Amino acid sequence: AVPKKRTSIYKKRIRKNIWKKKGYWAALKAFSLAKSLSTGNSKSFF
Amino acid sequence: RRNIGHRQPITRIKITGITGYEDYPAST
Amino acid sequence: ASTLTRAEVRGGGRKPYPQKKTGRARRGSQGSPLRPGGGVIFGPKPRDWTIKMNKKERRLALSTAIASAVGNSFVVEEFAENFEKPKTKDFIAAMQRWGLDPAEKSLFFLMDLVENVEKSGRNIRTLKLLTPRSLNLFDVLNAEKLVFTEGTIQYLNQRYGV
Amino acid sequence: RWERKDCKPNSLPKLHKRHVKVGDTVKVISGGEKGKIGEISKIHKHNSTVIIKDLNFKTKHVKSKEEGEQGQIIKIEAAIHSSNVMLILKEQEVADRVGHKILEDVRKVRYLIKTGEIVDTPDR
Amino acid sequence: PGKCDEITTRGYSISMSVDKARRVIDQIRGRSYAETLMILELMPYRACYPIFKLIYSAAANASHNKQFNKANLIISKAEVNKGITLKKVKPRARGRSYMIKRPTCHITIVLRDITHFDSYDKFLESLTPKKLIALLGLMSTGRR
Amino acid sequence: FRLDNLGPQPGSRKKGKRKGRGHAAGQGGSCGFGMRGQKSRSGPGIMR
Amino acid sequence: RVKRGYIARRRRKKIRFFASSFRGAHSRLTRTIAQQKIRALVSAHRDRDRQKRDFRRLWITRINAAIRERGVYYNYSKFIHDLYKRQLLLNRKILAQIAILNPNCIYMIYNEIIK
RNA sequence: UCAAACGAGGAAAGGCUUACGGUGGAUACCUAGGCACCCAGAGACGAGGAAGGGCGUAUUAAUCGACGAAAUGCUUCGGG
RNA sequence: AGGGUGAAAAGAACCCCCAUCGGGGAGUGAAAUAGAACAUGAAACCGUAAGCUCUCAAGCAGUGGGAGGGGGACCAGACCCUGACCGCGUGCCUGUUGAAGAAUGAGCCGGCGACUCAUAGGCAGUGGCUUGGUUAAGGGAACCCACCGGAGCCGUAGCGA
RNA sequence: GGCCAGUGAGACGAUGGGGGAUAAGCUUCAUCGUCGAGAGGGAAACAGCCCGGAUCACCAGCUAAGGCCCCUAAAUGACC
RNA sequence: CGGUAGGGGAGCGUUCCGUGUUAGGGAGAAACGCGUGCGUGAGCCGCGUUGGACGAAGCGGAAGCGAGAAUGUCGGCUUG
Repeated sequence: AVPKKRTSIYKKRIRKNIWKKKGYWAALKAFSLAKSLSTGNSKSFF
Repeated sequence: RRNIGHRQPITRIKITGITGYEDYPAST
Repeated sequence: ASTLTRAEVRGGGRKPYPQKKTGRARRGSQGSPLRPGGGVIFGPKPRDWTIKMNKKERRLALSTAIASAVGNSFVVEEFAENFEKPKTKDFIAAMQRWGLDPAEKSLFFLMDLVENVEKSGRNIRTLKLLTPRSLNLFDVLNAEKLVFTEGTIQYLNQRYGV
Repeated sequence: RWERKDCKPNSLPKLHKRHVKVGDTVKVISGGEKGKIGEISKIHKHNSTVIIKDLNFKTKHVKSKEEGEQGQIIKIEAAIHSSNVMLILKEQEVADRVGHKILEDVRKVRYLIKTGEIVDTPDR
Repeated sequence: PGKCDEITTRGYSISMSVDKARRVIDQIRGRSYAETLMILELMPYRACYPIFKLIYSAAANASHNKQFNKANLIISKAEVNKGITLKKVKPRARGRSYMIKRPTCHITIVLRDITHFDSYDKFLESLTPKKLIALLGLMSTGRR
Repeated sequence: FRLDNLGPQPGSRKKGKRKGRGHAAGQGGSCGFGMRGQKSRSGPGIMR
Repeated sequence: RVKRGYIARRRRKKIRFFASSFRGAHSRLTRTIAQQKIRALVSAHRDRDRQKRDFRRLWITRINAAIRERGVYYNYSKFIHDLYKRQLLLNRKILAQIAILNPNCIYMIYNEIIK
């Protein structure tokens, strides 16, 4: 359970950039919702 | 542990021309 | 120069944490010298020593310094002073006329220490008066330009003869 | 600012002895605003600094009111040090040092050491 | 310096973590003020709102300090750095105590108008270099 | 002789060797006392 | 008589500058910068002596592959048979260099080794 | 056009180098504060209430110093 | 445990974002990249931009050779950066007969951190006197010191309880 | 002789033996070689086996031990 | 002319002191960072759109004098 050693700058920038790329994937969805929130007949967002 | 260094005493030579070579030709 | 060793500081003379069952070194004092909170090793005690040097080696050191002082035009020579109204202008004027700059760090000494040259000489920085009561080697081995009087050249030959 | 507060022997601040009184005509000797005459206005004995009129220009910005109105820009003098000034008589225009003449009465007055007049002002 | 093109806006050490501010700041890089205006209206992050406040107070800055428009204005770099981290000695069981660090960011966002010349043709002219300093202000692949 | 140009003769004052300042100096590491024993430990050591 | 210094940082900054392009904590981290200076210099030793050895090996196999292009069974050993019997003192395996920079001239070398 | 051979060219996090930044307070220059000697001097004080404190005193916050219902000070004699 | 903006707070009038904190202009200043977390600011650490390059690859991460590519260049053959691939290479210290060791130690970076001082004996090297050598305490223009101060010490004769 | 250190846990290999079970990379001795304190080459790797003793440089040549099909330098060499 | 424990010889660096109110230095000292330079090396010398007031060399002396190790220690910052 206890880690034997530490990680490099290598593997850490890989994992942190996979985390922040996983943050990248959930804003073109927000760009699509922000673009559909604009002028148009949409039956949502009262 | 031993840090020593070595600067080899070299000499640069420029070449003028080659002569005195006109014996026993061996062309193929 | 002084420093406080391990036995002097007001740090703890206690065991801070026990000997085992803790992953940390065996540190038995908070005034330990390994810890920068106090306590040093092998620092300067205030030492008032006695470096003795031989008499006839030191007399020969003075005689060698004054002996190498003359010959290379570093010695001109005066003989008398009579300074009524001691006012440091005839002192620096006679200093100029003897061939000595006031800034070039000369040194010169006189018999009996008459008061009107101690009074007119102690303000210029580059020279200080001496006397056979107070003739050292370090002040005279500046050796730029240095003069004698006849009682100091015949007292000086009177002592350091042959 | 504890490095610059006043030193206090027995709770009272150590005040310096100086050579400039109020109502005197000082000249700036060297630093900055060199070579211009002036009266002095307010005195600061602990810094050995003196504010003098209409020469030292410190354009300062003041939030004026509490309603946020008119916010005035006030051009206020600062403290030049007391060793950077001399005294001036208006008869001989020359910056001179000081001296304490003891005249025929008991009082002891200031004196320009090169000219022959007295800095000291009477009761008015 | 790019000859008077960009607008640099710094930020206080705001009371949040640097890494989540770096995913929300690595989203909005390269996109202009309208797209970041509509995305940061609707991004589901708590780190979204001071970033949107600094973009809004950065392009309003770019329209009041300079005199630009909020449509021809792309985000240039938008770098987020570390700040001061507080230390919180929080106790935990079996007589232990853990340092819980309260992290702060340091946001510096640079904005970029297009103040262009848009020259007619490409063809090089190796004459009058004191005009070649001014005609070329921001291009690519600089030879010699 | 000036204060400048004075210098002792060679051999008159050797340098005191410092111990534990590097193995190239000569007495680094264990400072010239082997590995262990009473000769390496600090204290009065052995009665002569 | 306190003696705080800076000489460990120049001592250490020189070794820091030598350890460039070491891929990670061998190029940044001081307590490995030292042993990569050390191991890099002994790598320079053994790879220098074995670059003498290794280029010897490379010229041997290169002129062997040049001589074996005749087809008839003439090995590299027979080229030295009739390279020292016909008295050619020490061409120093630089005929493995002009064997590719001057292949007609090495054909003149070998075709005069035959005669 | 088809069949066969090769896998270039731009391709991602990242790796190295370089440049510019942020946390950080080593190095350099100080000091506002200490340490140790030498030469003198003093080791005094206190029931005439001590060393040390508590509370309080200024026109008006807190803290320190000074002071004690005569309180951010008083009388006399000198210096200024 | 926490010192150092400037020379002088001259500590930012006014405009914009705005609930503040903060930020940008403008103004002060020689310096505002000296802005109150404020003097030089290094390493570990976190980043961003530019050049080369990694997704059939086994490696104490190097080193020797160097494909391809990039940069300025002037002794344009040189220099620096990247690294297709090949050979070779069992972290450092401690301490053992023997440690890459799966023996110990260290997360990392920067500082602090260890044969030192007093007085004696012995030996070596450099001196000063050999009309044997040398003073201690103490006196001294505050200290050091010139010059005294021959008390003592060492060598001059050994053998024996 | 003067001054002045360490070391006093050894290991394997050949020979001469004792203990053992002529078992142990076992234990104790006697002469020697290596390692310890010895790099390089051969031994696939591998302290003690063979050659061999590293001041340093060369993109020099000849060899010892050992090898000459390929990985990996040199003979798919010749004759019994 | 390999070398551990160890012994000897010769040197570099640091801060302070004598020369020293040294040469030099707001026409940029120390620092910090840099090298197509020189050394056997510890290191020197030179260059810096950073920094802002000190301080070399030579000839000498004295050390709280040199860091990668102590489950060292004190701050800073990582890993998970």
